[PDB]
Amino acid sequence: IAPCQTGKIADYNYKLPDDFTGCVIAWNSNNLDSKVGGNYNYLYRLFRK
Amino acid sequence: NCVADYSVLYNSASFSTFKCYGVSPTKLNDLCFTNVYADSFVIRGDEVRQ
Repeated sequence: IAPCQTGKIADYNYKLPDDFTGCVIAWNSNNLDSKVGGNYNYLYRLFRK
Repeated sequence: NCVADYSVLYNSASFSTFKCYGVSPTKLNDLCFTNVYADSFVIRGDEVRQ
């Protein structure tokens, strides 16, 4: 999640302009976004034409 | 003497780090080479940067 990146996230689910103005803020999550037996409520695009 | 496909290796999520110097991973599918050499070895994790 940065300008001028490629990958399974950058091309299929969230592409930023390579002329991007702004801020990318991130933090780890382990209280809400994870469970035992895994959290399966999170989907991403794995194939796109 | 073969047909290579670097998108399969690239789209696979199993790799921890992937740095290309001089080339970009999405152009490797079009470009072709006189030879390719695979130098294969195991290192310590903090030494991957070297």
